[PDB]
Formats: sequence, structure tokens, C-alpha cells
Amino acid sequence: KPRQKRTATKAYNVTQAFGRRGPEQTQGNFGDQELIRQGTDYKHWPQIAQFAPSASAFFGMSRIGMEVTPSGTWLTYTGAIKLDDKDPNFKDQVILLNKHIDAYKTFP
Amino acid sequence: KPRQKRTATKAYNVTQAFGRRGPEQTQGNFGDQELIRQGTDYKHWPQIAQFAPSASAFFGMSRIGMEVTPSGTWLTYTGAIKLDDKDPNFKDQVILLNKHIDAYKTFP
Ligand SMILES: [Cl-]
Ligand SMILES: [Cl-]
Repeated sequence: KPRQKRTATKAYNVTQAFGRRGPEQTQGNFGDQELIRQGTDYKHWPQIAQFAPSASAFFGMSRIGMEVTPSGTWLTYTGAIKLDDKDPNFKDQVILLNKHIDAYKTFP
Repeated sequence: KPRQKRTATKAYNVTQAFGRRGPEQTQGNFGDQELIRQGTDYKHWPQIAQFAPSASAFFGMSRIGMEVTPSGTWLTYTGAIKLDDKDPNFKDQVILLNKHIDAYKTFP
């Protein structure tokens, strides 16, 4: 499976499918130890997935680029997804996202 | 319906769902005239969607951040998807992606 189509689960976790969390531009930085170990099996995964873009929104909202480097050809992507301040779970969504963004920095 | 979960089609095109293509930091720049008016009805949509990330890969591969500005709270994302240069279809993949990246510059 191409890396972009992989689905993390307890049997193929975030580390196995997408590598260690870290600070380099080539590494992902999202996920506490519980989400890394369980992937889509994570109890709060659906609350995180509501922010993931559809294939249409991924190519409709993102700034797409093509880069040819010594390591190969890359499809770059950047963008921002607005949370809904009126959503009654807004305060829980902020806490949940804060719990996984750069959570690796505190792993024992 | 959240912008990230929208699906562009002939009835609800890329401009109506994700705004006019353009060069600004959080403005979409992908799509020629044909893709903008057809969205997922585009006859070559599958060869574009093969590069869209699953929800799991989006949070596993990307660099996720969160910003609070006067417009609201935003989930920022950045990353790069490696193309398989060993795939016999690689040249066609490069041609297809380059046809839509910044295509808006050649038309009103
Ligand atoms: Cl699709
Ligand atoms: Cl999912």
C-alpha cells in the first residue's frame, strides 16, 4: 500500500505505517502513545477523523506543489482547516487536538 | 457541512465548494478549467485521488499545528507524498498533476 493509503490499527500502528513521531519536516508529529499504538482503533479516533479532508477537499483546499529532489519526486501539500466555534464540542476538540500535537516531546 | 468533508461534483463544483483557485497562502491552487467545473465527476479523478491521503495517513504523515487568530481556531497541515518513479505510469502521473497545479494562472 502506498504510504498515503495506509490505515493504522492495533495490528499495523501509526509507527509501523507512518514512522516515529518527531520534529523533522519528513516526520509526522501527531499522536500520543495511545493513538500511536491503536491508530483508527483509538477510542477518540472519530473525533480526530472529522477534521481529515476528503479526497476532493484535499485537492480543493490545499496548496499543491511538485518537487524533484535527489531523494525523488514529491507532491507537496499545505493548508488550514477551520474549527467551528459554534460546535458544542469545540472545547473538547481543542483539548483532544492539544493532547496529540507534538505529544512525542513528552514520551518517557 | 464542514469544508473538509465536502465533495465537489458538476452540481457543486470546486469553486462553489473550495473557493476560486489563487496564489494566497491558504487559497487552493489546484485544478484546470475542466476539473474545477467537474470535481469528482472528472474522468481522470481516480488518477488524482490515488494521491489523496486516508484520514489515518493525513494525521500520521502530516505536520499538524493549531493557530488561534481573529477568524477562529485553525488546524494547519503540511507534508509531502512521494511518487513511485519506478511505476511504469509515473510519467503520466507527473503530466496529470502538473496539468492542474497553478493552472488558474492561464485563465480569468
Ligand atoms: Cl474520491
Ligand atoms: Cl477513518
